[PDB]
Amino acid sequence: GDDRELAILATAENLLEDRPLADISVDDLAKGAGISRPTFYFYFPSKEAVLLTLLDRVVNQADMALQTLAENPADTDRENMWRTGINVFFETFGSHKAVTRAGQAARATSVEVAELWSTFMQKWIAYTAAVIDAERDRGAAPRTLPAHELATALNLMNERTLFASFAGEQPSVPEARVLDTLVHIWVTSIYGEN
Amino acid sequence: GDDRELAILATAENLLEDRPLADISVDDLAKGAGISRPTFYFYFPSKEAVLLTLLDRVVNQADMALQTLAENPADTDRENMWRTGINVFFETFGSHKAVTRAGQAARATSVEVAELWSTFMQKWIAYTAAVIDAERDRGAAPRTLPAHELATALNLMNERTLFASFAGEQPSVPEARVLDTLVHIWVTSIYGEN
Ligand SMILES: Fc1ccc(-c2nnc(-c3ccccc3)[nH]2)cc1
Ligand SMILES: Fc1ccc(-c2nnc(-c3ccccc3)[nH]2)cc1
Repeated sequence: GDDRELAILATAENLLEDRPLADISVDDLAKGAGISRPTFYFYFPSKEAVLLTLLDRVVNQADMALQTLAENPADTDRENMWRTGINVFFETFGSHKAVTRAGQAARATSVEVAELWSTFMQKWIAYTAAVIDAERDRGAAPRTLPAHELATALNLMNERTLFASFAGEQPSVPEARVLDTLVHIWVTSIYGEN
Repeated sequence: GDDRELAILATAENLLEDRPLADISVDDLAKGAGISRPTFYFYFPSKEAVLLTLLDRVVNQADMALQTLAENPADTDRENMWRTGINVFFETFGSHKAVTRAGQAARATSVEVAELWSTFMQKWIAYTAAVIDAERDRGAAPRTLPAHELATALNLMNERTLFASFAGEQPSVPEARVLDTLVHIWVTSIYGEN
């Protein structure tokens, strides 16, 4: 039943590892899932819809992992607290590089993909700001920039910097250095008086 | 003579204000520059080449403005020093929003545009790191992250955050708040012991 849909998804993720969505065909996806072309069209209207579904899965996985941290606080210093959160996104997206690449590209051409990315970014920024606010409220973080504005910039930084690193863009921070790089910038900017 | 090339450029920049490159035609550009379609093809092989030229102009303008600061140090505190540099990019790209938008999009489809952006980013990151290094050398900045890695993340942050703001993306920092936002993050991360 659904194992056909899952097979399509798995085929798409696999094929995106070695070439872009544009060089992958509905036939390739059907062939890989062991189904005919019209059978494919029963499960998805377009290969673009397959990518959207893949991206939605990756985004919700990151989001659910963050929810679990949010409910299950690690007993440890503030630097470690931020590192563990940023790590959700490093591990989640980092474990799904092809979907991440492809989904980034699709923001330009798909309003669904753009809106999906926008929705979750608002969620993550809002949660970031709520934590900064918690920290300010307990006297651990100084009342410097508007928390929501600082949160936005830090989240956008992580988006661009993680994705450049995963892709090995020139320039990019080495993948093995990017977590520490981001954590330093978050901690200094959140706790820094100057 | 060249005023025909300049006219083409000016027409392209104008038309990009209200629609994307894809919805602008060689005819539109020729019409706007007051020349025929084949005359256009004497000055540029493609409308894509026109955009590349426009982007190259904007990028070199930012770069030359930074060179001038680099040679002409403002007498003022370290926070102001970083603010004045970041401002080169806020004013330059901010004064050319359409070219900035369009050129960002063209990185996906043009290896020339991608390589142009890559080249200048390496330059700006290298200059950032050289300044951080200067600051460390004089005992003003602590020896924390590798300077080149910190520089990369801060430059990528500015790329993504400025461009989201100029475009009014959801989410984005308000354009009237983005300079202060970026300067805070640069200063705290560069000078912060913790
Ligand atoms: F409480 C937290 C901690 C980290 C983060 C975070 N770390 N990285 C990101 C991010 C957001 C979008 C794309 C990639 C990474 N977001 C959000 C909330
Ligand atoms: F010494 C400095 C100071 C600021 C900067 C800088 N500020 N903003 C950027 C940037 C880089 C790429 C795209 C947009 C902004 N770069 C570079 C070197």
